[PDB]
Amino acid sequence: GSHMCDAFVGTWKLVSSENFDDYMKEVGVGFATRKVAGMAKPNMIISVNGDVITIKSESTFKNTEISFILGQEFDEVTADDRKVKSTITLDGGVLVHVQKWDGKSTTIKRKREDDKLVVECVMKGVTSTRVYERA
Ligand SMILES: O=C(Nc1ccc(Cl)cc1C(F)(F)F)NC1(C(=O)O)CCCC1
Repeated sequence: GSHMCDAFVGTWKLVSSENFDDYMKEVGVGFATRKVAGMAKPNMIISVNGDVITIKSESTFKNTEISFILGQEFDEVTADDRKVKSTITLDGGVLVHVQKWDGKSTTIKRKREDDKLVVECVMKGVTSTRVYERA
């Protein structure tokens, strides 16, 4: 029957972005990569098979895919090519994704808010909000 992650499953398209350039700066992304990545209107496809959650992010810039089990650390290569150690957990009904590399850490939270899937990206002082709607 039902599971807490059911509300995230689906195909989602980016419909707004706030402070993403400043967040990518903080994470270490170069000028050319930020300008190009900033144009992207990614889709995000979330699916579940048993305990394995798969998230694809796809755009003209790059396609990425992660598959994971809640709470189990995994190796991820991000869109900007950081090789990170990632752990995704559910905090109530919020998917909390922590990426660690070179002694730095960034937290990405995915939540449902009305008909949207809201993505909050935090690195040190720096917060970006990316809003997706069903495709
Ligand atoms: O890969 C993503 N973003 C991104 C894009 C391009 C570059 Cl160069 C760097 C990144 C980041 F820094 F997030 F890895 N995914 C998100 C998005 O909304 O677009 C942001 C976090 C989870 C969804």
